Amino acid sequence: PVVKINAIEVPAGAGPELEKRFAHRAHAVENSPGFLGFQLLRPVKGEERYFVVTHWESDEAFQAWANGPAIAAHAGHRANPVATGASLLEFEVVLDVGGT
Amino acid sequence: PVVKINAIEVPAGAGPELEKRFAHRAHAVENSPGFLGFQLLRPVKGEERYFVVTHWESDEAFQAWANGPAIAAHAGHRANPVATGASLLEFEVVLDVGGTG
Ligand code: HEM
Ligand code: HEM
Ligand SMILES: [C-]#N
Ligand SMILES: [C-]#N
Repeated sequence: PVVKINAIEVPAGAGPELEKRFAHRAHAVENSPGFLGFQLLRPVKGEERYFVVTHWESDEAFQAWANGPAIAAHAGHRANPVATGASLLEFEVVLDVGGT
Repeated sequence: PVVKINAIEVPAGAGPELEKRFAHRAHAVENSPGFLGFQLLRPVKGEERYFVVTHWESDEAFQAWANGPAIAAHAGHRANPVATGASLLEFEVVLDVGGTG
């Protein structure tokens, strides 16, 4: 599996609004082939960006989503997005261990 | 829940050895109170650091682990650690949503 993190930059104090929008649009990625889920992570220390941690069965499944479905998923709402920037951080899962 | 990511810097070519050592000690933190699990993430694009993504029921549970058990968990092995640096990135989980798979 792979992990693709969108690290989002938002103005100071814009956090609550960003979170609000994600919550409202939490289910935009439903039904996507190869999608394993995502977390929205609020920064507390060591980072100032929100991490949108998305999980996929393969890089192929992610690239398929990015090439259309993601664009549709981000369309159709309130103008003026909150983010001032974003960086895509891409990983392969080496280990995945549960807490026993 | 909270997420604590240890972002590890390793020399070129040091990847496999780091991964090896994590695999060997993967189950040292397994029964820690409040520990929900972890992933070791190998960078492919946009980052050069390994991300060690650890999940905890609370900041309190993580802090208890760090103040002793974590030190114990990292002790007693190869006299030459691989990493050249590390930064702890700390988050609160706002949303956690499942998928198709
Ligand atoms: C994993 C790869 C992803 C990429 C590369 C990506 C891309 C982006 C980018 C560039 C932005 C800033 C510009 C904009 O707001 O349109 C953004 C914001 C946003 N994205 Fe994503 N996204 C990803 C995942 C997700 C997922 C999984 C969701 C929701 C389930 C999501 C929902 C949102 C929302 C709600 C915003 C803020 C929109 C606003 O401020 O009005 N994104 N995304
Ligand atoms: C937020 C959680 C964690 C923090 C702050 C942390 C701290 C550190 C630091 C500072 C290093 C670099 C110095 C060293 O090699 O000892 C390191 C490396 C390492 N950590 Fe962690 N750690 C965390 C989670 C974990 C977990 C969950 C595991 C295993 C299940 C783990 C296993 C290892 C291993 C195998 C190394 C490399 C040791 C070597 O190269 O010889 N760490 N950790
Ligand atoms: C979505 N970021
Ligand atoms: C462990 N980092």
